[PDB]
Amino acid sequence: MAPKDNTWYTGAKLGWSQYHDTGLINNNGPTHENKLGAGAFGGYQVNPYVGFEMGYDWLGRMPYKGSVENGAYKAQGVQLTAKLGYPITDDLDIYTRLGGMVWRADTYSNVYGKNHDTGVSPVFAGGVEYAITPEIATRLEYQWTNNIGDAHTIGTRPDNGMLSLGVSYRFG
Ligand SMILES: CCCCCCCCOCCOCCOCCOCCO
Repeated sequence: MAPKDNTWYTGAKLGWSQYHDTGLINNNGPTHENKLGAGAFGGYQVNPYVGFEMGYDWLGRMPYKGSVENGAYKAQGVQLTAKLGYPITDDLDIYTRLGGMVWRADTYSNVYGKNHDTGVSPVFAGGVEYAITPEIATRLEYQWTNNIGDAHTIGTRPDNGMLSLGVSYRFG
């Protein structure tokens, strides 16, 4: 049950990412990592199979071990994607999103202070959308970015996936 033919929708999501990066010195510094965040998205449906959406997401590193040492991590990004779906039932859609994202990571260190980073990256998602009612739908989605990137020195990697639950309102 995708949104009706030339209509708009909006929504919000809560996300979790199990590690969107990772650090190290021989010698270990943190123990493992968790990021939690949220995001908002809006889109336009063209027909039952295709829509286009815009979203903004934010992720924050969650505080959890000591052993001296580390600090704050925040990521944010605006994305523009084409959403391709197929109706499995009258209520359940399966879809993928493909497009691009402009992001920014802001770090912090006690030694080094504040640092930032910027990027442009392809984004991909696979998910399920369930129409509770004709105006309210929930989504279960896994989003990933594959990373290649221009820079430094020479590129290697690790951005990882984000899992999320969302709700959206359809202005039919
Ligand atoms: C993958 C890149 C994103 C490309 C998608 C952009 C899609 C843009 O078009 C969306 C449709 O928006 C058009 C509506 O405006 C019509 C208003 O009413 C007309 C006067 O009565």
